[PDB]
Amino acid sequence: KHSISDYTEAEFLQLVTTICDAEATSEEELDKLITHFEEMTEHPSGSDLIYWPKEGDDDSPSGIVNTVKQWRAANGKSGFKQ
Repeated sequence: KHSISDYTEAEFLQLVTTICDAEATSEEELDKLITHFEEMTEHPSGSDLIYWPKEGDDDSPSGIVNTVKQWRAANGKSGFKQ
């Protein structure tokens, strides 16, 4: 559970799908999925990507996983397992 490279896309999407469902996490659980998410993604927007998106950014789970997938490949950092 160490870097995004230990995620499959399908897996990391489930992570992002849980994050974006209030109802699905207690707050102490959320705190830690959100910290995780930032750490995996090493995106400089951290949780902004999820809660404070630029207008016309696709802020659905798959859309957050997309912009992540893309930023990372664009920056020659590693991608998912598979």
